[PDB]
Amino acid sequence: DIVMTQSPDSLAVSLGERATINCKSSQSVTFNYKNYLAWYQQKPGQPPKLLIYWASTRESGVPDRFSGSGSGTDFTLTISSLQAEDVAVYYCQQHYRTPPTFGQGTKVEIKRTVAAPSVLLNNFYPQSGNSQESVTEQDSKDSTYSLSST
Amino acid sequence: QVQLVESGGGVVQPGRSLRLSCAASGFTFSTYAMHWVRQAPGKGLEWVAVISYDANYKYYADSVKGRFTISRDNSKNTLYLQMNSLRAEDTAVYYCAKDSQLRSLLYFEWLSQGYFDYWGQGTLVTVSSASTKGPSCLVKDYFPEPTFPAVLQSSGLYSLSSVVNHKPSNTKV
Amino acid sequence: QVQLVESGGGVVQPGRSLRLSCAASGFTFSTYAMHWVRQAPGKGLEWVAVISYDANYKYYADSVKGRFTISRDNSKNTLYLQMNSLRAEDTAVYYCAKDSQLRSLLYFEWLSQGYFDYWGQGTLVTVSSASTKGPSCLVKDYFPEPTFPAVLQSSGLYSLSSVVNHKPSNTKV
Amino acid sequence: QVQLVESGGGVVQPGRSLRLSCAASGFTFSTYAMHWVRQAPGKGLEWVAVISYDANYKYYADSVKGRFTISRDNSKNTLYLQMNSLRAEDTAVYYCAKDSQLRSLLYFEWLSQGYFDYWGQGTLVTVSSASTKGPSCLVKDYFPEPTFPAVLQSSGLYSLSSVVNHKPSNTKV
Amino acid sequence: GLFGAIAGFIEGGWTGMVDGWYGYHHQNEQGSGYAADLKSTQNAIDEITNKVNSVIEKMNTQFTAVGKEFNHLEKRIENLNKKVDDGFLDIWTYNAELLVLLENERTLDYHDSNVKNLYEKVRSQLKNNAKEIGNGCFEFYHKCDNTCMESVKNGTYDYPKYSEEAKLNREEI
Amino acid sequence: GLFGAIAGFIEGGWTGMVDGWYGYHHQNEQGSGYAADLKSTQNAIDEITNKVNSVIEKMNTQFTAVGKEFNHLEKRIENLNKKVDDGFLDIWTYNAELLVLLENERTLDYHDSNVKNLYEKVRSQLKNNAKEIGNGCFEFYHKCDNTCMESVKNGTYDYPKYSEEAKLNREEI
Amino acid sequence: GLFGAIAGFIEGGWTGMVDGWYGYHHQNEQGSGYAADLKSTQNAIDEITNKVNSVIEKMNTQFTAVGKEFNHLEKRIENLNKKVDDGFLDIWTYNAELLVLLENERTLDYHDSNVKNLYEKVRSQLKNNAKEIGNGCFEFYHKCDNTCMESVKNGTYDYPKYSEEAKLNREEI
Amino acid sequence: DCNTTCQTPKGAINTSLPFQNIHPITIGKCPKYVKSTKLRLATGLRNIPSIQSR
Amino acid sequence: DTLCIGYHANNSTDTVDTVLEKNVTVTHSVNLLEDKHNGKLCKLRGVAPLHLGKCNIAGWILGNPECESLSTASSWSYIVETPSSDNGTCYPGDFIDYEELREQLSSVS
Ligand SMILES: *[C@@H]1O[C@H](CO)[C@@H](O[C@@H]2O[C@H](CO)[C@@H](O)[C@H](O)[C@H]2NC(C)=O)[C@H](O)[C@H]1NC(C)=O
Ligand SMILES: *C1O[C@H](CO)[C@@H](O)[C@H](O)[C@H]1NC(C)=O
Repeated sequence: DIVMTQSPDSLAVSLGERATINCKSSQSVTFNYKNYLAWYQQKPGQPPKLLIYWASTRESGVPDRFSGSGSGTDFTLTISSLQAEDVAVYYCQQHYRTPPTFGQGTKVEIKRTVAAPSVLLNNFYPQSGNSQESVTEQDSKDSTYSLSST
Repeated sequence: QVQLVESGGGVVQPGRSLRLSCAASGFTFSTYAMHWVRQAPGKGLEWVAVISYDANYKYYADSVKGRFTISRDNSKNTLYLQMNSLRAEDTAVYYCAKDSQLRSLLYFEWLSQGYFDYWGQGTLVTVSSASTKGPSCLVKDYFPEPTFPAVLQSSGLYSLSSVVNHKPSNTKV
Repeated sequence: QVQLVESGGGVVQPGRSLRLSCAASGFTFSTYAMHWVRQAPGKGLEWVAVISYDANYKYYADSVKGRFTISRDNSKNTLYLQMNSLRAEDTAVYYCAKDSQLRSLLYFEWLSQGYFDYWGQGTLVTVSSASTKGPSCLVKDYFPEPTFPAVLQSSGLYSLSSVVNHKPSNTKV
Repeated sequence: QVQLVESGGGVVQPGRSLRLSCAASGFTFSTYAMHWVRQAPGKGLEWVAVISYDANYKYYADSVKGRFTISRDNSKNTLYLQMNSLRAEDTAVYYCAKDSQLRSLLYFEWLSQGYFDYWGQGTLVTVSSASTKGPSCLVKDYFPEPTFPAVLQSSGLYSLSSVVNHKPSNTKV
Repeated sequence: GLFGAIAGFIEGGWTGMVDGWYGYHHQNEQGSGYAADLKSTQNAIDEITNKVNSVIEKMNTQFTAVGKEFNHLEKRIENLNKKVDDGFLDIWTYNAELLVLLENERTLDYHDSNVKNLYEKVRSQLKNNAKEIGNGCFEFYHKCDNTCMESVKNGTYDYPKYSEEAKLNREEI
Repeated sequence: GLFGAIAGFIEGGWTGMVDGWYGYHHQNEQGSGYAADLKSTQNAIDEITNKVNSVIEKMNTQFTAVGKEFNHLEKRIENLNKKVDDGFLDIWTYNAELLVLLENERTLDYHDSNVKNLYEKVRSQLKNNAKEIGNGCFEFYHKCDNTCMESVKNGTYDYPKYSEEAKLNREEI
Repeated sequence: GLFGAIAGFIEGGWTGMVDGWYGYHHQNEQGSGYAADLKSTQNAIDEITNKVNSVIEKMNTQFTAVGKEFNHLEKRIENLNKKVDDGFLDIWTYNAELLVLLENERTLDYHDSNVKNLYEKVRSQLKNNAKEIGNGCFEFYHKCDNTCMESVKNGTYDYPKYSEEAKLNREEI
Repeated sequence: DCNTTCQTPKGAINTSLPFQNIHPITIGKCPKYVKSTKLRLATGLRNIPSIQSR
Repeated sequence: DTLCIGYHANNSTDTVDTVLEKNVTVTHSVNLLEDKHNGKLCKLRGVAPLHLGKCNIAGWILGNPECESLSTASSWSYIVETPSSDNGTCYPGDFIDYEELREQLSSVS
């Protein structure tokens, strides 16, 4: 079973910066000039959409900012005109062998400036076994987090 | 154009069984391999099974070998997953997916698949010995899901904040 | 269905000649090899000659090489054997037969034949310097054949018992 | 049947240019290689250039490489030679000719041609710094050609005997 | 039974080699084993999947509604229509047949051609180090642990190395 | 004349080898001789007979009665009928031609492929014992009576045996 | 990327060898160089030109004037005429496609088959004198000036000559 | 004023090739109408100047 | 000291489809498919078609006042009418066997 590891786990970019997500693979997934490797984009709460296939090929109707690279054992998704309707987790997937495997994924946080919370901890950025925390995802405008901790 | 609907998800006691369906629309179902994919709540994506277009080749993830049986009916254009003796490790949301490759010959367990061109809206399956109790402004001790993302406590029920109307157990606070 | 009739049999003095015909019915004559087979009176079966469907290949038993000429006419759907300078060793009943193999390419003397699917009712050929005399209740000194199976005596005529009407030499006892 | 007409011949000062045409009739022009051949006045025959049927292969005699450009137009069924920076060594009569080989693939400079099945009536091209003067019964000092075969003297004009009417320079003696 | 010597040197198949189409087998000082050349196996599967799809998808298909009604008085037409149909039947039947026939021919040669390419690749590595002995088996003139072996199959075989040793065994009893 | 080096290593045929298609020849201390590989010859004859029959028998045949009469006033139909015919003519002519063309191609390769398989089988037996020298001739480094010879052709050749002797002649003058 | 081992031993092409299709390359004590086997190159060009022409010229062509007018009241006919056309379309499209497909198949094997015949011719000359090392490269166990080299390519290679020398280098470090 | 061997409502075409996708309606001695978009017939070798990024 | 056997490559990027592989790039090729036309209605044989412009065949042959100036050739090899050729039988009624007539005046010498 080929293993798709990717770096890094999360990543912060200010609505407009680049965005390069690396993607190494247990072994070469290139056979006859073809690069058996796709990228899928899952918006928190959604099925994954196909993004780039055969290493570097925008699907269906995918915005130009998106750019795929790599061969053999190391690849790289590249976001660019970093809009914010495009914060989500990024999966690289190999399909050169069955079982086809995935990456663990990369989450995409819109880097802003720190903004200490409000006490519940309303909107920040970025006793032994009694408590349990429940954060959130960034609201479609704030860029911060309404966390929790019982 | 392309459309894929999954169904038959829900909450089952461990050891028991479940059968997912997936109706297909918008393409020639009887000429593509089909896959089932899952995603543990909060974790990554796990490929689970592929069935070849003619249906004489079924292949499974090591971790479901033995217990899951993938199948189809081209007559009805639907794809099934029949899970058996479910563990909690099996709790996940289950995505029905399409292979990109037309008429792939899956003569061998390891050969390559296309990519996953179209996905299902996905249906979640919760395996748990917990019983489908009420929602029991704070909302604690319900089951299963459905304001913050809850945190399955040890008891086996979910809880959170919000600053109430449960679907399974009919209630209204 | 299939039908094969042989003719032109009879009694000839040694050294002389004979031409057997065989009309075919019930199948596509012009696409099969054809054989002539013989059976000495009381002895085994001797393959004698094969002619390929197009007729550009004729092959003979060592023991008739030189003296027999096999031939056909697809136009008339008949097969011929033309025997020349006949010995008595040639006395026998002659079976016309069909090769089982469609369009066999007999490019070589030794290659294999099909089997013999259909046979003729067979016609007997007697080679003998004896003359076609009368039947001369016992019946002795006639020639040729036609109650026991006769026993060709040394004189060259046949004899037997029975406990009379000869075809060749017209008689009635 | 087959017909080939050349044109655009004549007298040019050295260093200058010329474009020969050749209209074809009587065969499918767009499926044959075509050649230009020349013959110095009194000397042998010199192959000069070949253009493949599709026109993506043009090949030239060492001695015109660089300066001549062969071409065609299948639409009009004509063949061209465009000569540039002409030397006197280029003075010759130019024969338009047909390759015998249908659709020859001239992928390479050296491969073989068919033969030359049909020829043009040929048009002569005179390269010379001499000017087209009059005919100036003896006829001396004219240019160019047109009773014996003249003998281009050193001056650069032609002369002979005969025992007068010049085409180029209109005259009448 | 017997068999022409023109029949592929490698006589039998391996129910043993389950993982792929083409592959190897080893007997060395560590045990037996089979091994499937996946990369070649995938290659061929890719190609064949393509031939299968070509033969299928290349076929056009207009919306047609064969079938026409005529009356007791338009029988000539009805017979024209009849022959257009029979006409197309005789055509497709013939091409559907010779197509599969000739394509089946070529496909089993592809496979033949394919192993023979594998055996070539090998006999080219193990120059002197090995004896070629038939049914596509090489014997070693030198020990060949699971390195040496996963190596001949890796296309990465060391010839100088084991050569010295082998040199002596092409000598001894 | 000259010839591409891509042309089969075995340049000529043998009017000498009359018994079959493929075969051998020997020069040893006992005389010359030719020999036909019957088993391979029969094999190929069986296969080719089949291709011939396939090409012929696979062709459908409805009872048809082409031919229609119309009058001065049903000319549109008559022209429809005309094109259905011309249509079928252009189709069959084209397939009848390319079929024989491409099948003739493959058949002469079969035969080529076939001897090259024979020569392979041999060069694989007579490892060092023999010199490969061209036009598919091996010379022996050791005596080879009619045993050794009927043996290389029997597929049953003893390599250790004659090896010792040959070892020394790959040394001497 | 990776690749099945069934893929032609000679991996790459030579933009370097401009003069022809198939050919050689040499590294010796005098310089590098490429060389095109013209005689083989011409041969193949002759053959391919023929396949191209066959595929084209074998196609019949009656003067036809497809197209018919009918009125609001001869619609059955108009639909008969429609299907005769669609019928022919579906036929030619299918054969035009599989023809080029299968002919493209065979043509790239021809070429493959062709170099492999060149490499064969060579490995058969340079018996022991050379090491076969892959991508169709032989190394010499002996000096090989531009004689030796224009010679291996001339089909005229001297084996005894350089053998003695090479004998020793299949020994040294 | 041009000549042709094959006329179509859209224009004239050539007849020096076997197939054609200009138009079904044809007058003349015409190429066969096909619904194909390319019919390239390989004549030469597999172009493999590089074995790069294979 | 080496000798290699090899083959040709060039800058060509013409592809071609094998039964085993789509888009195989080759050094050489030949289209078999006429994909391009010349947009004119040419002389079929040596003989031109017969153009009618404003009137259809019915108008031309009956003599519709509008189809007057029509230089009728002593012959033709096919008839061209426009999608605009509406100028036919001006006075209403049925032209009998009208299509038999067309596919019969279709070419005359
Ligand atoms: C063969 O190559 C061509 C590219 O030249 C591919 O065909 C086109 O691909 C591009 C990119 O998708 C499209 O913009 C064109 O519209 C395609 N042509 C059409 C309409 O089919 C083709 O897909 C290639 N084949 C394969 C299987 O790789
Ligand atoms: C075709 O047209 C040309 C140019 O008008 C003419 O010279 C020629 O005679 C015509 N060809 C035929 C086939 O008559």
